[PDB]
Amino acid sequence: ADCQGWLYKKKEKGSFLSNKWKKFWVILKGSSLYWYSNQMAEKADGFVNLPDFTVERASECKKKHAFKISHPQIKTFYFAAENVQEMNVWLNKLGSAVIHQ
Repeated sequence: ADCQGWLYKKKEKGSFLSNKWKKFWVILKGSSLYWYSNQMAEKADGFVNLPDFTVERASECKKKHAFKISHPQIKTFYFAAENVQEMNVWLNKLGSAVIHQ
């Protein structure tokens, strides 16, 4: 794995003003991102292939330390870390993972 850690994920269609987000164990491997219910689950709850996604800070969310990943044919996802240091690692690693030949 290129990165792993706990992240909150905003419910689909949920208000930017809500702080009720579910916490997942998240793994980045190459250009794919996976979210699991906990650290022992064999099968993830979801995944996305990152080529051509954009990655940005999301200060429009009330939840602190939030960021946005988006693609026009797939989906827009909002995640948040517990603190700025962890957020910065994710921004570092995801920005590399969306680039391709």
